[PDB]
Amino acid sequence: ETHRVHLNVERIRVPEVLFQPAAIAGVDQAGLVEIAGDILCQRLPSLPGIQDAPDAFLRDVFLTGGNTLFQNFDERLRQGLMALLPVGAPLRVRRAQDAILDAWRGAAGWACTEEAKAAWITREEYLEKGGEYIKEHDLGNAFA
Amino acid sequence: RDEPWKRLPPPTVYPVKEARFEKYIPPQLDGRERALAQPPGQVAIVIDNGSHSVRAGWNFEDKPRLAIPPIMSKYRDRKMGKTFSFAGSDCYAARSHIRNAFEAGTGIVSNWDVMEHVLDYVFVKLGMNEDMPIVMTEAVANLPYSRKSMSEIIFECYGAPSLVYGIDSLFSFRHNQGQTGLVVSSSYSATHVIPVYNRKALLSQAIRLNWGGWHMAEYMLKLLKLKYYTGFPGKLNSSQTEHMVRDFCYVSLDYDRELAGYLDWTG
Amino acid sequence: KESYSVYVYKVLKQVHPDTGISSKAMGIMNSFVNDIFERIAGEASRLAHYNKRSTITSREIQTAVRLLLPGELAKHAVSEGTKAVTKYTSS
Amino acid sequence: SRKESYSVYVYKVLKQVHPDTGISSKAMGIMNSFVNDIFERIAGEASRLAHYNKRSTITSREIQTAVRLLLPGELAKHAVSEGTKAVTKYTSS
Amino acid sequence: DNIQGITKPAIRRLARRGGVKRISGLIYEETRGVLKVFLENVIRDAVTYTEHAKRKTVTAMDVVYALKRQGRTLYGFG
Amino acid sequence: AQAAHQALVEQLDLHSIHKTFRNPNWRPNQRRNKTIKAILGESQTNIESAPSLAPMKHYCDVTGLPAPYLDPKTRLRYHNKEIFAMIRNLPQGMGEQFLEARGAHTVLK
Amino acid sequence: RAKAKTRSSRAGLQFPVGRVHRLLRKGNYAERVGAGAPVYLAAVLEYLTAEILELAGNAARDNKKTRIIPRHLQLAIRNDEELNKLLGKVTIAQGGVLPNIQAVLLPK
Amino acid sequence: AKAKTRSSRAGLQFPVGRVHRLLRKGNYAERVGAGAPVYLAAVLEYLTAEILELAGNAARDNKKTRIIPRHLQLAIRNDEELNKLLGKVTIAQGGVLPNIQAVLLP
Ligand SMILES: Nc1ncnc2c1ncn2[C@@H]1O[C@H](COP(=O)(O)OP(=O)(O)OP(=O)(O)O)[C@@H](O)[C@H]1O
Repeated sequence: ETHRVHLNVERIRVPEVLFQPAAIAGVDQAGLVEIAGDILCQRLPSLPGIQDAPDAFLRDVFLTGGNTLFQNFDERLRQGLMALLPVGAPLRVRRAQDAILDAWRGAAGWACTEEAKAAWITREEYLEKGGEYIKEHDLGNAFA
Repeated sequence: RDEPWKRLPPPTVYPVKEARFEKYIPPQLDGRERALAQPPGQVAIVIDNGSHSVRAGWNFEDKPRLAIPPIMSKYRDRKMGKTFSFAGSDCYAARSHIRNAFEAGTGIVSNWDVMEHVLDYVFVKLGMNEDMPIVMTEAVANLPYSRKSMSEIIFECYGAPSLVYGIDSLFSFRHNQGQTGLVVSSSYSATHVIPVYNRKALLSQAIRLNWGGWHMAEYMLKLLKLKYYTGFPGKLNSSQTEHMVRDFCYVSLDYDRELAGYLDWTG
Repeated sequence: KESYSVYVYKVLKQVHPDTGISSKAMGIMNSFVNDIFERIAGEASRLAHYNKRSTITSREIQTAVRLLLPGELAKHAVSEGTKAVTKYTSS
Repeated sequence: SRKESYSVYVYKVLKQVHPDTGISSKAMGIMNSFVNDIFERIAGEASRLAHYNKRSTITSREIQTAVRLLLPGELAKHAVSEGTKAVTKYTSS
Repeated sequence: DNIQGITKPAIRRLARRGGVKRISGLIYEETRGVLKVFLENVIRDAVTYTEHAKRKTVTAMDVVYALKRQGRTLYGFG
Repeated sequence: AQAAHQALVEQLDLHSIHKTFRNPNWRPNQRRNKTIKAILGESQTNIESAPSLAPMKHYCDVTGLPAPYLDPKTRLRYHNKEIFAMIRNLPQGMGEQFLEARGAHTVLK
Repeated sequence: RAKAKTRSSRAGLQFPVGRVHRLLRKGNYAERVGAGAPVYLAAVLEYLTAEILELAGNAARDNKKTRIIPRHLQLAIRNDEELNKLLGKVTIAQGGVLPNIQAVLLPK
Repeated sequence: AKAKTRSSRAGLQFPVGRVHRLLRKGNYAERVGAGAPVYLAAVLEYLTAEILELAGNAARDNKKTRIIPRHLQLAIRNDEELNKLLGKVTIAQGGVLPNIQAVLLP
């Protein structure tokens, strides 16, 4: 009886820090809903070179990572984006199929294609170009 | 009044699921025999360098072969007179001199003496008795010194034909057959939001939140340390709080109404 | 010929604004100040030498205050000191 | 590890005053404690004397005065005598 | 409870060592109270030194310092 | 009895298997295993984290209930008078740990 | 040079953090003294001063006087459990004693 | 040249060098004068000798060659000047002086 831990509020207080970080745990950053709204509504319409900021990026917002398999996580993000976006946007939030294992399968399917063959770094390229050499692929980071 | 706990049912209790070991040592050599049978250019070893679980396998399959934490541990026994060093899941979490390859709280590798032995365990348990290409994951906007040190360990220590770095969430995007969207990926170290426009990541404006599953575990440990205030007779590890979070936490839909009437007696 | 008079006066006119204090009483209060100073400083020095440190940090002063002053006195003193050091750091 | 003590010198003095007598480790601990304690007392009072009279040096004269304040009665006179002998031998050599 | 481990016989012996011929039955509980107050004062200081030193173990030195702080210098330890 | 555990310790080992592919010419450098502060000091990317500016709903930090008012002595958000009682008689050294769990402890230096 | 802000103020204090620092440093308590130490010690000295002077003014009002004197300081230092424990072996000049007559000596 | 210890130069068994170090490194003063450790070593040696002499006598009286804590207690409490110097001091395993108050005897 003494060796028992009861959980009441910790069920809904701990996975809530993703949405209200500055109040529950004091991390002085923004919530997930507010970051998604900042990107969808204030940066992407102001970026030249793309056609439709709400009509394209809202077609597929899906959730990938391991810290996602909580009950009712996509619905919270959908209600937040529904509160932020204009009325009539075809919002459809879904998730990946194998959330903790698709990060491996995507690089498994990518590994032996022509873009990957055009993005490798061989040994003599490491001997010549140096150490911090970046083949600019559309998935990797920015070249330097 | 005896009513509020007279007809109350007996409790349904759940035990502790601590991340222990598991009784398996496979020296799997049946993958190299299939890898040497394929034509060249279509054989590569893919390593997901995850902060919670480094995964590794061959590209022509669907499940990864090795899925281990970056835990290693080295010892010296004077009662036996021998130096031990095993790594991965073979550590039991009875002895623990555990240090991790990832820095606690950030998915940037800065403990290279651990990462070298982790990669050593990977290449041993895959089977290397002798030169395949390597596709390896990293974090978003990685520091250049970490990439330099990782490339130096790949070329100089082991000897590899080629390696290429990529972002694992974007690989899971490309496997999920998307073209243009908003990838939100909550990892073990940080939660990234990355806009992708026609199979191209717009990394000039992606934003990472500094919260993750490790922060879930540590904050859960702090709240169970401060809830049970007068002293709890029990070892409060971080990993058992992580397994509490994995199966006893859910994001509530309407938080400010659910929260204020949560600790009522009725129910 | 330096004395904590000035400061005793400023504190007095903060806590009982229209009340004065006599010259003899000022002497006694100054002696009080010197005595408490000495005791705390000395206990702090001892704690330092005992822990093989060569510096009297805020943490030495805190522990000295907790050893010297009784009960509520100790608690309130710790509080005030902590508040002061915090404000100093902020500025 | 390393832990220096006065046990050596205590033993030297014992074998001058009573050559047939020994000393137990517990008694040696007490004697080690005693030497430390009275060192701290005399050095401490000499420190105060120096500070009071606005002096920065614990000279022989501070130690003498500290000894007169700290030790009772005949112990003061004898201690002051041996101290005066010691500094005389030292400075004359 | 544990204070009642300081038994009536134990207190008797201590009174005998102090030259006490006859002991009223009320002395035993008074002695326990007096002892508890003394130990609390010394242990409070000993823990205070222990905490300062960033240790979890109370040492003989912490007790000796606590006793010297309170004017009851103990020779034989340290 | 402990022979099975000893065999499990022996077979789970890296030095028991010879490294048939490690290059012995390579030598490790000492100046590794740094921190993020040190690596950022070397290069003076990863500054895309963004703060917020919005009203925050302040909850309790003893319990998880919504709490509307704090204290002068200890600066703790608290729900009602039971939690106020447990705040004003808690043993010392924990009233700072609640602000440590919430953040902005500001421990002395 | 930028304007000299007194540390007492930088601290929100009436007491002289400056002088306290001199006394700790020039006073051989140790080889090195932090800034924190002066600040904290000055604060603690102010607090106790405040308590004593407050109780003393309370006593002075109780006796309908405008001026704190030694007897007042004394009666203050003796009516508080905590100050009397802090100053339990201190004599205050011109302080006098607290009024006390045993019961057995009182008229019966 | 050959080293001559300040102890031997002063005619003392007690360590003048060690005492000098302890006076410097114990933060007692900014400066420690050359005569100070010689004087302090002389005094500590004297008082050491005085207690050990009386303790040796106490040991002899109990027909033992080893000074045990009991002998230090008997030595200290039977000399008025030691008992005034060490009045507030407790000695482990020392015991008490045999003393029954006059009115308790039959
Ligand atoms: N069934 C589940 N329910 C909830 N959470 C889970 C479940 N299974 C795993 N998790 C969480 O997923 C996390 C592991 O995520 P994962 O290992 O994919 O991140 P990662 O890819 O290593 O991160 P990074 O890319 O930063 O290295 C763990 O914190 C665990 O809490």
